[PDB]
Amino acid sequence: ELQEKLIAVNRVSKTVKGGRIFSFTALTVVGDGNGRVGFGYGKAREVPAAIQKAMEKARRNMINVALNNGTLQHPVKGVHTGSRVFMQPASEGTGIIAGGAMRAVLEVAGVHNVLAKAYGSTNPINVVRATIDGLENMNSPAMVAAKRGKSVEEIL
Amino acid sequence: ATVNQLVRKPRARKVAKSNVPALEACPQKRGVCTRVYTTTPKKPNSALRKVCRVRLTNGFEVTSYIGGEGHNLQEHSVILIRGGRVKDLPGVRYHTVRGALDCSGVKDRKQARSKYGVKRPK
Amino acid sequence: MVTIRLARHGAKKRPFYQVVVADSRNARNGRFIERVGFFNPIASEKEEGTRLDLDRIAHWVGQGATISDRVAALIKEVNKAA
Amino acid sequence: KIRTLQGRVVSDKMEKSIVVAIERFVKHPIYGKFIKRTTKLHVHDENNECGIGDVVEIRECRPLSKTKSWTLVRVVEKAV
Amino acid sequence: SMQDPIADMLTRIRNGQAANKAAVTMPSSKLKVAIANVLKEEGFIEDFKVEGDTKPELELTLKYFQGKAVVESIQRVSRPGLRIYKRKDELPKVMAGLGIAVVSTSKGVMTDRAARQAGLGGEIICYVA
Amino acid sequence: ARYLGPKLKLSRREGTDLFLKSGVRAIDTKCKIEQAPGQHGARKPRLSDYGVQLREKQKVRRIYGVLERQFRNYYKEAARLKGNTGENLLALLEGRLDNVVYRMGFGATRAEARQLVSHKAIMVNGRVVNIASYQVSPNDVVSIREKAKKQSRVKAALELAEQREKPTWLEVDAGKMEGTFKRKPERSDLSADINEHLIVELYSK
RNA sequence: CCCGCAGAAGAAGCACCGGCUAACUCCGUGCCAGCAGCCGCGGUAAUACGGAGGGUGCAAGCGUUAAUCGGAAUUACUGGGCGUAAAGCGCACGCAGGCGGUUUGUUAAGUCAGAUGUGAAAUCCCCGGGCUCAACCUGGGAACUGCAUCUGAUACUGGCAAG
RNA sequence: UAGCUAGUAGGUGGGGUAACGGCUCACCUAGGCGACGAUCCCUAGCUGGUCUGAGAGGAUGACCAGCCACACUGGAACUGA
Ligand SMILES: [Mg+2]
Ligand SMILES: [Mg+2]
Ligand SMILES: [Mg+2]
Ligand SMILES: [Mg+2]
Ligand SMILES: [Mg+2]
Ligand SMILES: [Mg+2]
Ligand SMILES: [Mg+2]
Ligand SMILES: [Mg+2]
Ligand SMILES: [Mg+2]
Ligand SMILES: [Mg+2]
Ligand SMILES: [Mg+2]
Ligand SMILES: [Mg+2]
Ligand SMILES: [Mg+2]
Ligand SMILES: [Mg+2]
Ligand SMILES: [Mg+2]
Ligand SMILES: [Mg+2]
Ligand SMILES: [Mg+2]
Ligand SMILES: [Mg+2]
Ligand SMILES: [Mg+2]
Ligand SMILES: [Mg+2]
Ligand SMILES: [Mg+2]
Ligand SMILES: [Mg+2]
Ligand SMILES: [Mg+2]
Ligand SMILES: [Mg+2]
Ligand SMILES: [Mg+2]
Ligand SMILES: [Mg+2]
Ligand SMILES: [Mg+2]
Ligand SMILES: [Mg+2]
Ligand SMILES: [Mg+2]
Ligand SMILES: [Mg+2]
Ligand SMILES: [Mg+2]
Ligand SMILES: [Mg+2]
Repeated sequence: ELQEKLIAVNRVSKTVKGGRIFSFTALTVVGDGNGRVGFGYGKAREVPAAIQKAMEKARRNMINVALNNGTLQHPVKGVHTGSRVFMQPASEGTGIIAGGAMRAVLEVAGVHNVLAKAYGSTNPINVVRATIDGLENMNSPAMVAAKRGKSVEEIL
Repeated sequence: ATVNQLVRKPRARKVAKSNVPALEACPQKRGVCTRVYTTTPKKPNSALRKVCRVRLTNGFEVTSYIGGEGHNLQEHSVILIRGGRVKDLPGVRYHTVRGALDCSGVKDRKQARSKYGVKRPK
Repeated sequence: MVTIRLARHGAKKRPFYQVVVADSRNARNGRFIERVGFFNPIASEKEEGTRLDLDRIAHWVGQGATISDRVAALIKEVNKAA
Repeated sequence: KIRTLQGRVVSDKMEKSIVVAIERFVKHPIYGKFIKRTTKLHVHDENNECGIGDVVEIRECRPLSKTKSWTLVRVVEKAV
Repeated sequence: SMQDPIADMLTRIRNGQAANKAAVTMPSSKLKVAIANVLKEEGFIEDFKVEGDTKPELELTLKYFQGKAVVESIQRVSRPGLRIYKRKDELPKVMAGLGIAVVSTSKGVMTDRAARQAGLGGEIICYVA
Repeated sequence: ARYLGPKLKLSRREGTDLFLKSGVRAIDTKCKIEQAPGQHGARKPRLSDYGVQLREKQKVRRIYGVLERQFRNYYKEAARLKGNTGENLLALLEGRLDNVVYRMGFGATRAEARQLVSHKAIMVNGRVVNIASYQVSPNDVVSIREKAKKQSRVKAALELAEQREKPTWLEVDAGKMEGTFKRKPERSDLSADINEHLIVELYSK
């Protein structure tokens, strides 16, 4: 029912004639726990405002994910520029074995049993982007059946 | 990278040298204070840091920090040294152990006594 | 020669003997040809405690293997019980 | 049926004796590539029947010299 | 030099799918034809057609479903620089069993599932997802 | 090997009532249960992920009275055992003999129950068991021995237990002062406030 | 191991509390004295030094030092890279080596399948059993991914013969 | 560290061993090993295992068990299955 959680809040600076201008960026992630997950990156002069902006962004532009019984559909890799991510379905009771950002994104998405690792850069925004991309691309057996022109029973 | 290349010449493990080689993979070692002096810290710090250049039982001539406020050390003072650098004395890689052979425990300490060789007050 | 004897195993004050075929020269718990049973002298009631593979023992004896006195006693006990 | 190995005759100079490479096409422990490995063997051959480059079948036997514990059983592909 | 024709074929298929080409043509071989046949059976391509006598050309008709390519990924596995052979217990499951793995067995080129059913391993040619 | 300090102090730190007092008198009357212990209690800093996990683990440990090495062993055993790890851990903790004695009601607190067990008041299957960590098994009768059967503390404890919520996984006879541990409780059977998942994550960092 | 006796009686410390990292205040000092795993702290309002109060974590132990693996995809077989971050020989020729278009036959070396033999016991793991519990001991299994031999399959790779 | 080796490599015949064998000796042949690392240098007892790691690996070889070598240092044989 739209569970949301803020991964990282980071202070960034701009320089002007006067001096430095600080502002805050908030990376949040929302999801319905049934497949839908979406991340948002808001910027404002103060943290709460930034978070609100991020939340609105995340709530819009969500994406559907094919989940098989609260777990992944197959082992999937994902990249986004520096962040290359691996995530593998695991037996019921394994829990989310996943990094920071990754854990958040998976949890809001609704995966209950995963084995993840973040290779490459572990920059939260890029890592979240990578995970969402991987989750999105991951197809289900009904999808493969549709593509190949067979029944799901012939493929298994 | 090419499998042939690897077969020809395999991958070298990165041999990491130790940062405390006078210990020689010993947890502590005994030595005699050749010389006891104070020295200036690095560029974000000001102090007169107490240090002793010590000849170890195994031949090495190292430099060792002397932690705690005040010490009863001088030349020909048998001490135990341990691992640990003073980040801000350049080239000092070893601490003296307060509360060992010639080295006394710190006077009037009530906290971290185990670290400074001080017995429990009444 | 080859002999059939107890090898002491377990804990202090709680011995458990493994019945082993072994060249007599070898140390008690050392090199052995075949392990042909066990014996548990502190075994409680409602526990087996002894078990000798009698066929193997017979085979080794036929081959010409001597038997420890304790092992002989164990064999006798097994025969009576069975 | 007896255990026997085939190999190309790397040399045949020492009298009554030949050297027989027994190349085996093993897989590399780590990298998984298949590497050609070689096994030189001093083989006894009475009558000096073997030539160089000759394929030859050999069996193991009681040691006949310091280095020579194999005997030839039959020559094959003995062309020049 | 051309050193891997199967690899070339796989690459051609991948590039055709990328570029939305209807068909992809290449010099025909018996191994290539067998691989193609397996692909058709599993439904990753629409059709294949060998044409010519002296130097025959294989023409594969590629498969699309919703504007996008059916063969999502297609990688060579065994290759001349590094051959890969697996035993029946070691046969890989591509994309957790959704994709197929073309395996060259003693009883002809077949998918991994078929090979497993038969009970024999072989040269793992490629994964297809 | 035991915590010998203030108990309401522990409860205040956790937030909940850990049942470290008999429950005759309300915890709100015995202490400022809402405010955390010490000079800086009137402040709730925002707790990290690690912090929340640690707090939950501490809560559970305090509830049962298990020190860390033993608790860790319990977790490992649970992980090894088949099924859900947190659930297994909870089951093992429940299985402990002091805990069962407390549940039956032969002690107002677990501290009291532990004292009785140590002092040899409790027989498991007609055999005096002395170890508080003793895992009780299903179908195990656990009884007060007669010398401790005259204890006024035991009878008072029984009365308090009667007030408390009775466990489904035990069957206890107040006159005989004997209870049969019929089965190890299920997670739906144990309390919902415990978030075993946090503990599992913490010991699987 | 059991029974009895007396009486809370004989029995709690160690580290830490700026971030990483659970836990904050006051006083003292004033770039000094000192701290420090990293980043850093102290130049007169120090949650970072030293004492105190309060708290956090372990507990008959607790810290420090040394050492190994992990994290470290930071030697990358699994599993990296080389325009500008470290990295394309200044350019070629060419022996060894590595790789080899396409068809048929043959072989069966690689490869694959089945069996047989072995892979000591202990150890690891699974279900049990015995010490009041645990550690510990222990019964039976599983495993020991290997190696060898024999019998097959022949798609692919290798050899041989013709194209 | 790129060349090393004259009992060196092989043969015939004697001797020797409980036993095959340059083990040894006489003669004959001129071989043999080596870039799939000979030779030379440094370090090291080996294994079941142990620690770590998801695994592949990495490190390691106290305790327990199998094998080996040594017994103040350097040689030698005798007795004996
Ligand atoms: Mg170096
Ligand atoms: Mg400074
Ligand atoms: Mg203890
Ligand atoms: Mg904190
Ligand atoms: Mg300190
Ligand atoms: Mg002042
Ligand atoms: Mg002040
Ligand atoms: Mg600090
Ligand atoms: Mg302080
Ligand atoms: Mg690594
Ligand atoms: Mg790199
Ligand atoms: Mg450059
Ligand atoms: Mg160039
Ligand atoms: Mg070819
Ligand atoms: Mg070739
Ligand atoms: Mg074969
Ligand atoms: Mg074994
Ligand atoms: Mg038991
Ligand atoms: Mg062939
Ligand atoms: Mg062929
Ligand atoms: Mg002779
Ligand atoms: Mg003779
Ligand atoms: Mg040595
Ligand atoms: Mg040695
Ligand atoms: Mg790893
Ligand atoms: Mg020793
Ligand atoms: Mg000797
Ligand atoms: Mg001697
Ligand atoms: Mg001596
Ligand atoms: Mg001598
Ligand atoms: Mg004799
Ligand atoms: Mg003699």
